[PDB]
Amino acid sequence: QCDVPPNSRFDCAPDKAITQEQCEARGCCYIPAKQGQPWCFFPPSYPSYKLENLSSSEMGYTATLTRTTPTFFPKDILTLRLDVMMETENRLHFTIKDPANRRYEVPLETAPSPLYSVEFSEEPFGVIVHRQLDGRVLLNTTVAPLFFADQFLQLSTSLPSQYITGLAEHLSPLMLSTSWTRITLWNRDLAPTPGANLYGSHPFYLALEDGGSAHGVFLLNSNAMDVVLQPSPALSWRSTGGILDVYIFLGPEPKSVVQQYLDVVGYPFMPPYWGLGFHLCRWGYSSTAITRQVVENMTRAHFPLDVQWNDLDYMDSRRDFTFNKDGFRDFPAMVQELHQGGRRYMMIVDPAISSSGPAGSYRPYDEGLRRGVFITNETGQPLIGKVWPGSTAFPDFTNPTALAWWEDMVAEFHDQVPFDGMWIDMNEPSNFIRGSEDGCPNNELENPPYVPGVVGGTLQAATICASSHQFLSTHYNLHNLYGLTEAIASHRALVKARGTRPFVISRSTFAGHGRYAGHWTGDVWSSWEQLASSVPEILQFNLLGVPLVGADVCGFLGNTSEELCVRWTQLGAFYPFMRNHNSLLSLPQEPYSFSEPAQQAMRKALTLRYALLPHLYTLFHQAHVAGETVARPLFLEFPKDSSTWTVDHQLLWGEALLITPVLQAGKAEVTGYFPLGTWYDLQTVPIEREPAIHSEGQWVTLPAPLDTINVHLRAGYIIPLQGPGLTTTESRQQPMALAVALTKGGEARGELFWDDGESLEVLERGAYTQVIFLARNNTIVNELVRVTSEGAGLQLQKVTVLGVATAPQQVLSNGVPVSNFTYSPDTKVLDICVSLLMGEQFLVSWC
Ligand SMILES: *[C@@H]1O[C@H](CO)[C@@H](O[C@@H]2O[C@H](CO)[C@@H](O[C@@H]3O[C@H](CO)[C@@H](O)[C@H](O)[C@@H]3O)[C@H](O)[C@H]2NC(C)=O)[C@H](O)[C@H]1NC(C)=O
Ligand SMILES: *[C@@H]1O[C@H](CO[C@@H]2O[C@@H](C)[C@@H](O)[C@@H](O)[C@@H]2O)[C@@H](O[C@@H]2O[C@H](CO)[C@@H](O)[C@H](O)[C@H]2NC(C)=O)[C@H](O)[C@H]1NC(C)=O
Ligand SMILES: *[C@@H]1O[C@H](CO)[C@@H](O[C@@H]2O[C@H](CO)[C@@H](O)[C@H](O)[C@H]2NC(C)=O)[C@H](O)[C@H]1NC(C)=O
Ligand SMILES: *[C@@H]1O[C@H](CO[C@@H]2O[C@@H](C)[C@@H](O)[C@@H](O)[C@@H]2O)[C@@H](O)[C@H](O)[C@H]1NC(C)=O
Ligand SMILES: *[C@H]1[C@H](O)[C@@H](O)[C@H](O)[C@@H](CO)[C@@H]1NS(=O)(=O)O
Ligand SMILES: *[C@@H]1O[C@H](CO)[C@@H](O)[C@H](O)[C@H]1NC(C)=O
Ligand SMILES: [Cl-]
Ligand SMILES: [Cl-]
Ligand SMILES: [Cl-]
Ligand SMILES: [Cl-]
Ligand SMILES: [Cl-]
Ligand SMILES: [Cl-]
Ligand SMILES: [Cl-]
Ligand SMILES: [Cl-]
Ligand SMILES: [Cl-]
Repeated sequence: QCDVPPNSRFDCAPDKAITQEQCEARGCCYIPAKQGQPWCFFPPSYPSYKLENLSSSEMGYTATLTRTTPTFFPKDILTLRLDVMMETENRLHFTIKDPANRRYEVPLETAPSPLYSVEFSEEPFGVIVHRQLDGRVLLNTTVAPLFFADQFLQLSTSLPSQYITGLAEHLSPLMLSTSWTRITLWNRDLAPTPGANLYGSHPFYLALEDGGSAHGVFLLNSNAMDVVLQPSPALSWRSTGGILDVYIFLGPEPKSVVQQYLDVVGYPFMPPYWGLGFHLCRWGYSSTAITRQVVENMTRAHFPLDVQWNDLDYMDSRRDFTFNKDGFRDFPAMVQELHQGGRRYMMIVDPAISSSGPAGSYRPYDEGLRRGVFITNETGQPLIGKVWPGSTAFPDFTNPTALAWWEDMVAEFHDQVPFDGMWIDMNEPSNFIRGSEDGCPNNELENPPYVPGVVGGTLQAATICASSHQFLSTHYNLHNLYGLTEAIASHRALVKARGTRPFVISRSTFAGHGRYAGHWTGDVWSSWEQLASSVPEILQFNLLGVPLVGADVCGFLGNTSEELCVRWTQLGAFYPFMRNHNSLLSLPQEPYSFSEPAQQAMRKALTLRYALLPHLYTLFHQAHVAGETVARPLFLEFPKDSSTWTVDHQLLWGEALLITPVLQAGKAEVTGYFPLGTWYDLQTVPIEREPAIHSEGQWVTLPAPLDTINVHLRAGYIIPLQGPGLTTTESRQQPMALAVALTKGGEARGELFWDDGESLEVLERGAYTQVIFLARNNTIVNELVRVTSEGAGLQLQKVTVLGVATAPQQVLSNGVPVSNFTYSPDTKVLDICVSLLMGEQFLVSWC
């Protein structure tokens, strides 16, 4: 009974240090590891639940689960109900609940055969899910006992391979280590560092299968949890409350798994076009005069800038919905002037509301108190913590009245200063003291029987009391949703205040965040290590349906170097959300603050991003309508090439653009993986060294001097480009161009989505233009999917064709010789001047 292979041992003492005698007294096996692997582990006979009265419904199945021997945790729920729902051909859903008591549940909005088959083990109870096509076991919960106690849930499964991604937010490779890794989900204000619970929690994984198929698993549970990965390979979910609410997504393609997951949690929100421009912020722009000089200095040096930001500097004594009458006396005028120049404005908003001001002197607190918007303690008074303004209360964003109060505070402040979005920081929620000014009571929520591996060893560390009261439940159950609930409140407040698409960037997140807001990776150091770590983290958030993500360009903490800032701006120009942000005590890192050569390299990176904005916007449209990723790992695009599975220091934009950054000091080259096919050097496309890599699926060393980032265009793709501007207000008025990357057979395809860039309900109202581009047999045509006033007058003035083997003797536009074209025999590039409209059918041809 104790003969269990080391890698297959499941921990029977996850709760405490245990002796051999105590371990054997639990009915467990004690075998020291020979050098982590648990010494105390479950025999195959350890008591679990027994399946009884399995029954069939039109939805799927129902059963009773009965435990007859208690576990070592208090308050086992001895009788459970199993519900299995065969929802779609690619989505299986099952729940395990207490049929005698409603338990906390996360609030969530709602040949012919399924891709899965399901069977059950009777005793010990397990759910077994096969992929029907090849018989592969994806889920098998029989591998370890089911635990279901009031404050401890444990469900385990075999994994189909050593390759698993997800379970944000942690500083990790994209593929998680299965070598006895404990991953803790408990939203926490901590500067990103490995092995720590960070700002967000996403209880979703995507698991690769030999051959390139994949499945995903979502545990819809917002409690503090540990996820334990072991090398058998296997996974254990360990949650401190709620229920087991499990979704399995059958793929089979990794991109399909992500789309199926986003079908449940929500497709990403469509950002405004201006949100894809460059953002510039620091902590320390201490006046409107200084903030105006940033825009002036960027403009003078020809650096594009769409959005100027301020941190805490604008506030009166670090209070929300105020501005100081010293440095920021003319704040409204500053923001109005930004709008006059075609730029937008963003500023920080914290959740905590100053509670110490004289009564009647600070409306956000006074009105919050009147309407009962705050998280309360045992006696029903507001829980008071300590943040930037001093003593503060914390809004309860599960309370419908708090949502109305937040809408009013945002709308009233927007009447004073017309800001264009909200930067919501510290929404873990972050507390500078432990729990509250009055400490926390001694109860089972504050001191639970199982404490997951959180930094500081307590649920109260850097946050508010776990037993504090919210409208829907205790903070214990709702903590991991706090940031998400603020993002939802802020999204609605901005819609009501401005009547156009909201732009919310949030530190703390939960599963489904991307439906409402974007994210930045928080207080990263200005280091080569953190530049390199940003690529896996940006890819991970794209898999989790938060495509609007980035890191602080040049890093937040510490002082950047000029070389690091060049490399970080080059890579950061490919973050879907691109902001340079800087800490209070740091040396300046605005693009105009560097040497002339560094400025040139940073200007080129920004110029290329701005040229690509129509393409990036189209990629966001595909995320919003079809649950696609914007920035994606090579394995999402080439899953059948197992060499891609561990690549996380390269990224794709969509299907076609491969970015291979330098991520180390002193390098003038980079080695990157090129999947099978032809990859054209984007340097061969004119914008205002081998021309093509012919890959069999291999590593290629590329020249990468300080002024260069490697970007390659996949053969068979067409990308729309637009002319330059210092803002998207300017760039959106410029003529467009196509980059047409031909296959060997002369084929290529691409698309453009265009709307007014900011209106609500565009797709519902049909207020957009959608065009497909097709290259075939020495011709390029457009196919008009939808043409409306928004996009009709888009000018196409240049067509660049890559992979043209022989110089043409004639180039025609709608049957007439073009005014001008150039062919380069060295690079095989045909560059064509044209006078066309995206919204009217054209035919360009050469021979
Ligand atoms: C629930 O939260 C409320 C605040 O909303 C807590 O009120 C605080 O209660 C403490 C006493 O337990 C007060 O401290 C006292 O202040 C007076 C004078 O200011 C001083 O003479 C006493 O020796 C003592 O320090 C504190 O003022 C009060 N805070 C506020 C904002 O009024 C209450 O304790 C919380 N309940 C629990 C069980 O945590
Ligand atoms: C498993 O189910 C049996 C039978 O329950 C009955 O049939 C079901 C379809 C449903 O309609 C129930 O309401 C019925 O009671 C349970 O055994 C019965 O237990 C009751 C109450 O203890 C007893 O009065 C009956 O005589 C039993 N019937 C038989 C045929 O044995 C049984 O308890 C269920 N098991 C578990 C673990 O819940
Ligand atoms: C699901 O996992 C369970 C438990 O690991 C597997 O069942 C064991 O299989 C071993 C090896 O064949 C047997 O000797 C044991 O008797 C089984 N244990 C139990 C509790 O039945 C099971 O094979 C897995 N199922 C599938 C389809 O892979
Ligand atoms: C960041 O740099 C701060 C200022 O450093 C001083 O000024 C610049 C221009 C350099 O010449 C430097 O050598 C000077 O010492 C420091 O006060 C601060 O400690 C630095 N932070 C870190 C984390 O190194
Ligand atoms: C929040 C955020 O992480 C950071 O970018 C911001 O500049 C500061 C100041 O507002 C905040 N840091 S924190 O207060 O320490 O959480
Ligand atoms: C703007 O540049 C001027 C002139 O170089 C410089 O003195 C000033 O400090 C800069 N201001 C900011 C905010 O960068
Ligand atoms: Cl034993
Ligand atoms: Cl014990
Ligand atoms: Cl791995
Ligand atoms: Cl008012
Ligand atoms: Cl309620
Ligand atoms: Cl509850
Ligand atoms: Cl390899
Ligand atoms: Cl290698
Ligand atoms: Cl025309």
